[PDB]
Amino acid sequence: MILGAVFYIVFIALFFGIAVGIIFAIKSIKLI
Amino acid sequence: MILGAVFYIVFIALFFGIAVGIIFAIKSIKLI
Amino acid sequence: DVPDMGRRQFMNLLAFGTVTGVALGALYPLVKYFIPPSGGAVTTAKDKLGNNVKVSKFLESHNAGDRVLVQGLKGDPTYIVVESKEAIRDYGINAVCTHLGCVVPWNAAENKFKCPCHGSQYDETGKVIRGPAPLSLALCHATVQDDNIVLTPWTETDFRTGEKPWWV
Amino acid sequence: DVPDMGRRQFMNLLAFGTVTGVALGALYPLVKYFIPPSGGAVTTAKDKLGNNVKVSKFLESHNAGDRVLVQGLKGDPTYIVVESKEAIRDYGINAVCTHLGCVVPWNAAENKFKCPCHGSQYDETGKVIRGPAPLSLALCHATVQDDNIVLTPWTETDFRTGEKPWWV
Amino acid sequence: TEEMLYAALLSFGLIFVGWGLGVLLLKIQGA
Amino acid sequence: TEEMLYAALLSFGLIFVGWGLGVLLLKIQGA
Amino acid sequence: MATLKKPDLSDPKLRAKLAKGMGHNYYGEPAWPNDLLYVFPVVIMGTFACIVALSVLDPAMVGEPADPFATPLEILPEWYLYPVFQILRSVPNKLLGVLLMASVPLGLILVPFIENVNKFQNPFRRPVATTIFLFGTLVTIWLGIGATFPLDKTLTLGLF
Amino acid sequence: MATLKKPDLSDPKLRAKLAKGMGHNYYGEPAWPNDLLYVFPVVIMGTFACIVALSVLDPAMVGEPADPFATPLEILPEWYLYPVFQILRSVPNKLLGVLLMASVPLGLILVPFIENVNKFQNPFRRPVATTIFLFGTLVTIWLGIGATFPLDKTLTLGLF
Amino acid sequence: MEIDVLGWVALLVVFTWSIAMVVWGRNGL
Amino acid sequence: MEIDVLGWVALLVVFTWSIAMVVWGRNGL
Amino acid sequence: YPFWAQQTYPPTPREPTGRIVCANCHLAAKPAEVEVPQSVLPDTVFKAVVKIPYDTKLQQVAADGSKVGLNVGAVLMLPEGFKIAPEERIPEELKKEVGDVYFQPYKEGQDNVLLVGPLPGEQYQEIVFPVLSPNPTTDKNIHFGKYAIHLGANRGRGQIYPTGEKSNNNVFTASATGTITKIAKEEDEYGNVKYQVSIQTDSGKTVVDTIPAGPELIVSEGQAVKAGEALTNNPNVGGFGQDDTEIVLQDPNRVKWMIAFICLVMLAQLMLILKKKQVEKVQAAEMN
Amino acid sequence: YPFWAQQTYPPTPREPTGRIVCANCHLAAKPAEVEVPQSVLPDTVFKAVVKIPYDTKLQQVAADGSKVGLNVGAVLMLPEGFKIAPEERIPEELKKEVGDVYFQPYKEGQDNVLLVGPLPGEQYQEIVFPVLSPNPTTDKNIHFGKYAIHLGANRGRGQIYPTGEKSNNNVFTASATGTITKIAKEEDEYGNVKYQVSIQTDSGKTVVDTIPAGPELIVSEGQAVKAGEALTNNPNVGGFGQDDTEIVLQDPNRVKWMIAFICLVMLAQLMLILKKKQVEKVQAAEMN
Amino acid sequence: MVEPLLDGLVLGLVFATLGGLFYAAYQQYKRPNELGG
Amino acid sequence: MVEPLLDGLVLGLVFATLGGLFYAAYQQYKRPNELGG
Amino acid sequence: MANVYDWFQERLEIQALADDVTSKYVPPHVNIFYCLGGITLTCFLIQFATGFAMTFYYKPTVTEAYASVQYIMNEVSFGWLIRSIHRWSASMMVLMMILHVFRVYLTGGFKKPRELTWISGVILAVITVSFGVTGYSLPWDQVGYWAVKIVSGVPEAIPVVGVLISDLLRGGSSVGQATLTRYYSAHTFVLPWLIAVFMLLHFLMIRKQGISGPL
Amino acid sequence: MANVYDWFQERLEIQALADDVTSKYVPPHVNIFYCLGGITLTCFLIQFATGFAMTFYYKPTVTEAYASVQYIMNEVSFGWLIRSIHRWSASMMVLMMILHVFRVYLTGGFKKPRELTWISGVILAVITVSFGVTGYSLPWDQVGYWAVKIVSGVPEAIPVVGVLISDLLRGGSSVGQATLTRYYSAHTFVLPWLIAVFMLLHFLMIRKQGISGPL
Ligand code: HEM
Ligand code: HEM
Ligand SMILES: CC1=C(/C=C/C(C)=C\C=C\C(C)=C\C=C\C=C(C)\C=C\C=C(C)\C=C\C2=C(C)CCCC2(C)C)C(C)(C)CCC1
Repeated sequence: MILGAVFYIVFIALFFGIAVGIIFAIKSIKLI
Repeated sequence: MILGAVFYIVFIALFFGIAVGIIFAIKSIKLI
Repeated sequence: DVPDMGRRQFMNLLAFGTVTGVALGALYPLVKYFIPPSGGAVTTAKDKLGNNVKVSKFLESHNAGDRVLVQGLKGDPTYIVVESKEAIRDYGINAVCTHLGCVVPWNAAENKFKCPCHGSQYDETGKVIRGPAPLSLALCHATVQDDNIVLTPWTETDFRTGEKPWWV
Repeated sequence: DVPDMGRRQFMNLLAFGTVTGVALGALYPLVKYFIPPSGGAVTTAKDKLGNNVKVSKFLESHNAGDRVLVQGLKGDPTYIVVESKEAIRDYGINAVCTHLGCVVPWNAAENKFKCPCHGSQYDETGKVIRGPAPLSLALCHATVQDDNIVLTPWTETDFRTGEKPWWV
Repeated sequence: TEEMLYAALLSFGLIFVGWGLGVLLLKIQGA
Repeated sequence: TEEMLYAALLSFGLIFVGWGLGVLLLKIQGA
Repeated sequence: MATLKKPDLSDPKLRAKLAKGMGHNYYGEPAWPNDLLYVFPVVIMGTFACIVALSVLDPAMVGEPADPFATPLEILPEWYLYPVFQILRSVPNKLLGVLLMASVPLGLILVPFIENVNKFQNPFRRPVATTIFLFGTLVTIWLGIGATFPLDKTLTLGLF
Repeated sequence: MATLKKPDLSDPKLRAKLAKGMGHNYYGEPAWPNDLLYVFPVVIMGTFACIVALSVLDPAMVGEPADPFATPLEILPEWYLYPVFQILRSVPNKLLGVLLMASVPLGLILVPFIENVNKFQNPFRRPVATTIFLFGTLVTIWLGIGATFPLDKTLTLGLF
Repeated sequence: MEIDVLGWVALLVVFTWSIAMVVWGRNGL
Repeated sequence: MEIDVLGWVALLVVFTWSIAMVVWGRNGL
Repeated sequence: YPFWAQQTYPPTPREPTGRIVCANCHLAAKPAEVEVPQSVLPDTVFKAVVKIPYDTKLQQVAADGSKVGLNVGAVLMLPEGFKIAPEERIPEELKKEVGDVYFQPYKEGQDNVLLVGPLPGEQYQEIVFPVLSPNPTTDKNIHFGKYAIHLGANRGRGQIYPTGEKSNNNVFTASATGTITKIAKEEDEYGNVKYQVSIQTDSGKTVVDTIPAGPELIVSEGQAVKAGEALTNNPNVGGFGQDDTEIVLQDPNRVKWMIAFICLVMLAQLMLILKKKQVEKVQAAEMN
Repeated sequence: YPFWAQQTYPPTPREPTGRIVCANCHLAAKPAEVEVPQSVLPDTVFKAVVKIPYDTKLQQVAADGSKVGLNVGAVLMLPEGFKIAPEERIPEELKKEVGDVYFQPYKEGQDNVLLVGPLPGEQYQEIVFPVLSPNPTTDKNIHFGKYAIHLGANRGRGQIYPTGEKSNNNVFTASATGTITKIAKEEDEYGNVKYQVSIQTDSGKTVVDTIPAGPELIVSEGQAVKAGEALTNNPNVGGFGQDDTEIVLQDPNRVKWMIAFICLVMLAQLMLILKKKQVEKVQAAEMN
Repeated sequence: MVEPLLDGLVLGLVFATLGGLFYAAYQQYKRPNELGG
Repeated sequence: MVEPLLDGLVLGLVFATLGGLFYAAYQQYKRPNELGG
Repeated sequence: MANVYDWFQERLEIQALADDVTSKYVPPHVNIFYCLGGITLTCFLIQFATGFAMTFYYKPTVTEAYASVQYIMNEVSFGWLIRSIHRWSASMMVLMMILHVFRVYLTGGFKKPRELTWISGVILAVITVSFGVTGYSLPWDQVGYWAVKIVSGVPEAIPVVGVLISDLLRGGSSVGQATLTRYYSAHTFVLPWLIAVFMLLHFLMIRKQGISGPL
Repeated sequence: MANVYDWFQERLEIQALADDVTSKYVPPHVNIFYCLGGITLTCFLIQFATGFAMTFYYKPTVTEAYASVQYIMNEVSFGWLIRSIHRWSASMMVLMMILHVFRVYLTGGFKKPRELTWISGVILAVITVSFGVTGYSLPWDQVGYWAVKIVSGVPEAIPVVGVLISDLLRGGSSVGQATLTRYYSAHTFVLPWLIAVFMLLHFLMIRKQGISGPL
């Protein structure tokens, strides 16, 4: 459970990361 | 062949008969 | 001069009546088609593998209290009880529980068959003890003939309940 | 202030590119699924019924000029000629006509195999004599071993035409 | 090969007989 | 019967996590 | 912002439909691209991905070969059939339980007719309904779990 | 009399279609009852009755069980495959005959494009077409019969 | 052994009669 | 013996992320 | 002969390919037809005509060497439960068309597979079989349906004996290659003429080649045409045929109800067209 | 005992119904659990815990009559190619949890069907099996997949001997009906106490009824409760259990590519939603 | 095999149909228009 | 058998869904109309 | 009553449907041969019924296929009829179709706006032939077996893929059980769906553009 | 090029189609739960593909059914995957469907003009369950076999017909080969067609009347 919970938080946090990151990379080269 | 041809002529003639017949039975009791 | 309503309805009925005629004509053989061919069209017991239970070393390798299944009639699985002075009981107890058709196991503990499916139960000859199974297990006549076993339709009356055999 | 055409096309390509990504990903195992499992994964002749032609009274009950089919390799039907001083010819002639795959009958009259399907023909060892069959019949190595028959891939060259065995 | 001849013969010819017969009905009725 | 508990627990709860996470994206973007 | 179009309530043809109970795809955010092209493949992909994942992690078992002479003790229908199966074994009358089975579809057919007395959608504005529903939903989950259990702790669910 | 409705050639919407090559179900006798209700069941019943009759008088045979080691001499595809089968055995090149096979569909696909040079329907007002057709139809019937024959009286059809 | 023949005649008669009834039915061709 | 666990986590993460992307995608509920 | 097929190939005259063992020895090829009715009711006597055509006013080579006419043979294969009609039941003209043929079954029990001949060419261009249709109503593994009939018919003596030796109604090759030496013309007190020939030089070469009498020779003196060839011409004016056909063992009940249904249909069509006409009428009052 | 199952039912401990032959002699019923992991990689040592719970501080009837504690037995059925881990490979804590158990195979070759016990109740409430997963990559009729595991676990001595005779850990009936006559209390120099009882009047009636020591009697003097009944009470505090479970023999390649695909997906979803946002923008310039 | 009855059935209808087709094309090519295209 | 993972999956989603359903019904029953029915 | 028509009319605008059918007229250049299409269809619907009928007794297994066909003829009530009808209506579908093509051509109905209708037709034809070829070999009789052996081999002529194609076609290097399994799927599951999709197009385009014009 | 869009636009009025899709809007009371329907469908399409996939290896014969399933798992490339997906997506279809019903109800979407949409839905549900029940027993394993034995017996309770019904259901008095044959026809041929007809109605009526209104 503990290990799963770690990997899980990292996994999303990681993708949540990619998302936010690529909004702004996409927003502040004015593609969005 | 001969027998078939007889039965055949009779068969249609018979139904051709019913058809014509029932037009007029139907026409001269004014259903048509 | 022009046919009145009710004269159409007459010519409707006629055409659409004879058409239905054709439709039913065609449907009939089709319905008969889907209704399976009856094997009842126009006895000897059998083993799981399909072998004709020879009574010689059946009497031997099974003991007393023992009761082992056997292809009955309609090929239905039918218990055959080994008696405590082992010859065969006269009659075999058809195993198909009477509720929805699971093969009923003999629980030699509570001496009593019990359907594993929904919970019906039976006594040591068949007679229903619980439900949702309506009636009791079927039966048959088991002889020793040609040293196979010969099962016959239990045509006589239900020796456990009195009157009619609900099955035959 | 509002993204220009060509910046949409960039975000089109990106999304519709990665989607295709998923689609192909999913398609792949499915295509592999329909492609049959290879039996080649990781010899002894056989009869119609599937029995291992024992050479003892095969040599006997078949004569000389006689040539009877036998489950070859890939289970393909393979003639085996009985020689006029009967031991076995070294090699078996695979029966599958090379056009579209009918089993070719030996016409002992015109001494010459003839595909009944479209009309191809072959000589008394295999070599193509007519069409629409492109190449000639395949072959193999037939020994007497353990008193069955052992067929082996004809790996060497086509002794009837010179160079390459078109099949192996 | 006569089972065939009858069949070609008749499939062809009976077409014209049914046609004629229909046309005929039409005349006795008045189109 | 614990293979189940995890499954009920998680199917239920992770819904709220994805919801929250989405809402969150919305805030950092400005709806 | 989102992206929106308000109902043109001055449109006779729209109003004529709102009247009948169905003008509702005339106003809102545009169906295309917005949902169809862009968020659909999201839903379809997610649906698929969860199924593949589940299929890899907890693949399909293969059971024993059928045996005409041997009914497996512990034999159960699929899960969506527990409730009905439960019923069928806590109703000593064979024929009765079968009708109780049939009345699930038949009953569900009759719902739109009954509940048509009024014409509310929101369940808060329809007490009686929302209640008989919650009661049914509950009884159904109850009967369902009941099948997981041994025959006679089944209804009591083992706690009374 | 029959029953008829002439084209309203004053209807912009109709004319607009006649222009495009398709106003033709706007004028004539009414499709219903006239044909659909009354003469259809005639066609459908007749179709069915001839098939039943044929099926009773000349029922289906059952052949020998398949034998991997024994190709039946006198083996033929169905009749609608004779022509192609004929071709396949009078073209010593394997791969060629296969393309000749394929070109029957492919060719037929290309007909509307080619014949679109002009826009006549009646075949009398299109000589070249009607001719290559009659020629094909004939060659096809020829190749078809050819398969009924022994391999080498096949093309000559046995009379030259 | 010629109900066998009345047999085939039935076929020829529906073929014919069906065509005939279509043509009649649609003042047809 | 816990790629077996990363394994299940992948599932939980698409379930979560798919919901999350729908809600985000449609300013959703 | 038909009975040699039996002798050599006991369980059946045809192989899985549909061929018929006869063609193993009668290597020539002339046509064979088989007409039977399209349908037979059950338990009925009907005719099955096997035709074995060949030019009547020509002759062939006999055993010794003579020049005799020739006979026709045939194996017919009828479907299960078909058999030659019991003679009480064969009508009169039929008895006559059939003649003095012996309808010998291919093996004990197989009454639906009949050997026939040798018979003399000129009376038996055509061979009538009076056969009787089985009855599904009584024999209960016989069904109504369509079933196949197979003919193999021969005429003129063959090319190989049950022993394996060649006959004299074929042509002979030449063994090896070389220049021909001698054309004798033996005729010992028994086993008559025996043209003896041989070849040479090349390499070793002296092998002897006997050629039974009856054939021609059209290879003369000198010569050296090569590895086994030509020297004899083809005496064989005989040959084997094959045919196959369909026959429907029909149940009159099937036919009766089919005829009933048809009539119900034609009737229902007429009834519809009449209805249409009656509508074309009420319609012409809506034009005006 | 586990080894009596083997003795009496040699080819397998379970019948086609899934029952397990044990329950033929241990007629009581208490729960049995079996936990194992949800998935095991191939060629891996993992734990399989068999639980056989019962109230520790109570006791039962021994053979003679005493009042002894009790032991736990069990047959576990693992799937094909599973077997007890080679001890070199069992890690340390595991060795300890397992204890002094003898993992006796049900028959020669069947290393995946393990008999176990009799062991003493109080240390073996729970029984660890250190087992090793097979490897489809090497043994080539072993495949990745989900497979069933079957437990039958007992505790407390049983009710019937391999000979057929009853034990003393059950209750006794009464043979026939009548009024009870005598309650003796034998104890010959060997085979100790032996309460002897009998019944009567009715009709004939005198049949004798011995009842081994260990049970109670709660039928007293006088009495006549009828055809075989009551007289003993139930000594048995034992009983048999059963469980079944699933285990997935997983291939890490399957998992790896599944994780890869998922990521490709989440990525493609994000990429679409981003695209939508970029469209909601070009759209807000079409409102105004 | 070759199914004689069916094969004759084909040809019969093929020729009969091509015939009636060209004949209806003619009947039209000589009585044209009617109604205004 | 009983497929624990699936059975928990059901309940989890059933309850979660009924929940969100009534909750969206509420969120609406208290912020009504918007736009004019 | 409680007017039923009204019930449906409130909700689904049932009238529109009727008004759409009764607003269509059939011009006078439309003759009997404009039936060949509807008949080819009628022949198919018969295939669909009798076909499905036979799925209740036919066994797509090399051990039982032939025997089961025998069962249908001999033992199943009206089985001889259902199957004979299937066989005849198969041939009449292919035929009526050929005739349907003849007209279309000699009517120039494939021209101008309708070349897609013609294209789809050509596909329907290829499908219909595939129905034939696959069904032919299901009895696993001698003729049907050797048919499979031949046609399965034809794609091997094609150079790069061909073999790969043929193996999909027959489920291995050689005809066998795999082949019957796949031909059965083809005949009873794949081709019915394909043929419905394409009949649906054919018909939709026809209803849209109406019948071709006069000659 | 030679404008392709124009090509189609001349003939089929392709634009109309587009204009019909892009003229539709989705109101704000439509939330995530308005997906449960499209997901239940998505789950089905997956059934349709993986199902058909398995028709290329599955053998509906008591001798070979069980063995062939084993073949799919063990020997067919990705067979384990295709079949596991079939099994999971079956359960997720039934589930997502139940959820889809929950919403509809607690949204009053079955009311007023849309009671036929609801009725059709109830039929889709009965069909979908029949898919389940029939598929369950195709492996001819122990659980599946006894399932068939039970459900086939249920109709016998019904008094006049019942038995006659059950015999059609199982192809005789007893479960056996006939039963597998018919259950196979049901699962792979009948129920897909039925479920398409009724999904077609469901969807047509939805497109006609649009989504229900706000709360
Ligand atoms: C005398 C008999 C028939 C004639 C003269 C005929 C003629 C026609 C015509 C002219 C059309 C084009 C309709 C239009 O322009 O709107 C058509 C279409 C069609 N026909 Fe018939 N046909 C006949 C029989 C049948 C039969 C028996 C069927 C059986 C199902 C059938 C099924 C169809 C179908 C499915 C279409 C699709 C096009 C549409 O829906 O508009 N036809 N036919
Ligand atoms: C966020 C996801 C989804 C939402 C919010 C949603 C919502 C809706 C709505 C509001 C309608 C009614 C349309 C109207 O009023 O005109 C509808 C219909 C429909 N939906 Fe979706 N849906 C979703 C996902 C899906 C998916 C993934 C599919 C997959 C095929 C699908 C297939 C359908 C179908 C076939 C209809 C038939 C009614 C019509 O054609 O108008 N939906 N959905
Ligand atoms: C696969 C998938 C899917 C499916 C899903 C499902 C199967 C389900 C879900 C469902 C969900 C989505 C659920 C939800 C729920 C929620 C809830 C249950 C709610 C609750 C809350 C509360 C209770 C509230 C509180 C409050 C507030 C917030 C404010 C006001 C006040 C108060 C306090 C009241 C989706 C579609 C996602 C997408 C794709 C993928």
